[PDB]
Amino acid sequence: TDDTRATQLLSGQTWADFCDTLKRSGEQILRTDAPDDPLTRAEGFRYLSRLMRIALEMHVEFADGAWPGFFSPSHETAKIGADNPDNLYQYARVDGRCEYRVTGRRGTVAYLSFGTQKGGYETDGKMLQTGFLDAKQLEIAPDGSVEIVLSATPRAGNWVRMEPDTNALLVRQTFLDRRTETPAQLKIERIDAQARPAPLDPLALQGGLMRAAQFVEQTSKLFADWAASYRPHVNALPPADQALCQSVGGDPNIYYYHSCWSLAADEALVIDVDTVPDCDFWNVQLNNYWMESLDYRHFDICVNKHSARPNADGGVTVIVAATRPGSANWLDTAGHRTGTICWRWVGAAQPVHPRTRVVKLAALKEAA
Amino acid sequence: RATQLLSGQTWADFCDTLKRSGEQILRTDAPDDPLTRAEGFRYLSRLMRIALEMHVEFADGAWPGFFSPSHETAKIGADNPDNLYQYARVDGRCEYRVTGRRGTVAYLSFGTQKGGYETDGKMLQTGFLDAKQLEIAPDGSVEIVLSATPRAGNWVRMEPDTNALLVRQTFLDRRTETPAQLKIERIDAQARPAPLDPLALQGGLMRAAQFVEQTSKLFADWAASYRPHVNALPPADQALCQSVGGDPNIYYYHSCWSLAADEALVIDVDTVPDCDFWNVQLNNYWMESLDYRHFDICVNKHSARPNADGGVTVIVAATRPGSANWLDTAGHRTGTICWRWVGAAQPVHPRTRVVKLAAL
Ligand code: NA
Ligand code: NA
Ligand code: NA
Repeated sequence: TDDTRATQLLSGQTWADFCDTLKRSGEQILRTDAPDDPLTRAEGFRYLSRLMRIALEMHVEFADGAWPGFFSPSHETAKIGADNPDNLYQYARVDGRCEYRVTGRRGTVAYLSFGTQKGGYETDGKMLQTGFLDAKQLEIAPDGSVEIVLSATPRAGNWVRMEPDTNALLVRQTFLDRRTETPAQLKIERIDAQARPAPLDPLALQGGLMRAAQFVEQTSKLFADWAASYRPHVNALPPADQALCQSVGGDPNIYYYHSCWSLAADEALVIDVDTVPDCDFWNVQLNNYWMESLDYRHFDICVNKHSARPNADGGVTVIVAATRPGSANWLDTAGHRTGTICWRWVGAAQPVHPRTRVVKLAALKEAA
Repeated sequence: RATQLLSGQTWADFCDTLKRSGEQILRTDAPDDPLTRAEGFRYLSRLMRIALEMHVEFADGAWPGFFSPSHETAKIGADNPDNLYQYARVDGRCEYRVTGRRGTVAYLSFGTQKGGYETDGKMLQTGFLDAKQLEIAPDGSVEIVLSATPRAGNWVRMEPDTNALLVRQTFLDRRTETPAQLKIERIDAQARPAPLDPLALQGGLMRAAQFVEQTSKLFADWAASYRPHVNALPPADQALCQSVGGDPNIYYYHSCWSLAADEALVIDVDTVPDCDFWNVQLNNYWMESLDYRHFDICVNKHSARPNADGGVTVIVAATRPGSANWLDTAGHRTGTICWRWVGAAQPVHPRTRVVKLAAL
């Protein structure tokens, strides 16, 4: 009951259960179907602590549907599910039975999308989408401001649909080049003026802590299941199950490729697309086994439409290796013997499927 | 080789140390009202978020970066709501440049510290520089050098044992003062960072866990020590406040408070001493400021309305008392309170009295 849940919180039982669920999440790192090289293993436990931090903002600090606020569910030091390094992610908990206004300045970032989601990794292992809005339907006011309404009730203007079970808004700002693009500056509020928040309720905290702990276990399990499923096509980059990518919170404009890779120090993975389709954005990123992008603050581990130089015939080649071969487009393996990799077409009517092959890195340096 | 980490033992010990920290909330010398109790467990989770940034994510002295060690949703040791705090891990054997825009915020201080709560329960200071001595370039930019080797210009001292830089930007008026925009880098830059070292993560996770346990224990020890003078506001032991990472320009008062719904705490200073800044804030028992995003729980030199004789009155109460300066108890029956004189040659000691809210 609710009485027991509140009693367990006040007594410290919930805190014990919270920490023990965190502890049990270590088994997702120790799984025998995951690589056990020291780097991957060490990064896996850091990954768990990173999921923790995200989980607590998600389910404890920014979980009041009467008082929504944005936080970042993936960024430079906390990462989930092939986090797009070219994205500013913003997430707010909402209540699908209420109505919300998202306001602020549009900025100059060219790609901007708004998804409402329900469930959650901690609940159903999913982030099923309930509504969506991007530039195709967005109306920008003359003054450069943004006015967006989230509601289960149809509204005029920039309306993003919710269902009663909707519980999150996930914003993607996708940068061609963060140095020259300005992010949209968005705030979220409840439409009807809210009285000051009530004091922290033991029952609500009991639920937030357990959801946070279960988020760590389920999210790590979810994407570890994905990474292990890629082993049969290691070092290739086949198209992903698109409906599955959407069901875990993907953006419906995006066509995904996910795989795992494995390279010795003297090997390189050569990725080729013969043509580049008409699209709004594309990129490819290198990840560790836990599907965290590698550390793009310090390594070149993502190449996109803005930074990838095409070949003479219009194709694009991208090389995964320990050092750059000549002036080719390059993904730095950054000390990793193995990891995962993600390619995105955004807004492509006809995706073009990359081919891959493994060669000796010396063969590319001599030839280039 | 990091045997404990690679096997999962460190992760288990990390979680089990976190679990035992719940005893700092359940201590019988701490209040057991449900609000204080529930906030205590959220507080532990907030401490863990700070601890992981401090000891896991931003703990490489070769690749320093600022993060916030107290903000709107994670708070330590009577966090000043009028502060923008920034913290970076550094290595006292190396040299660092802090650059960026000075902005117009009048109070800006830089402290270098050693040890840490997770280690000795302390944050002893090793160097200090504030805005009064700083030299700003023509383009409004500022350059500050941290080093154990004496330097000309804007030099902040370090010792070999120095491991942290703590920046305070203290705002009189956030509407008219602009924050400094600062970044930190190591001067003798080397090759791109190495991949994660399992040994360093092994140490970082255990320090993060011990940070949660020692930090909550430390300030719960402080809060319980105030019980003999509940609802008074005596001067604190200043050297003790400095030893846990205080700013040496600051004279602190710490206490606990306890009020029924129909009671108010009336605080008075007969005069306001000449100073650069002063404020008073209302906290919960865990010495987190109350939620100033939605409640008026801090009054400072710029926003306090004075009395006619130049003195100031501040009232802690559940409902607004007339037009007096007000600290909102925000549903709390008990908590802690902190008063600051910053840069006052002669502190003036507030007096307190408990009255029925009807009298105001
Ligand atoms: Na992703
Ligand atoms: Na403080
Ligand atoms: Na602040």
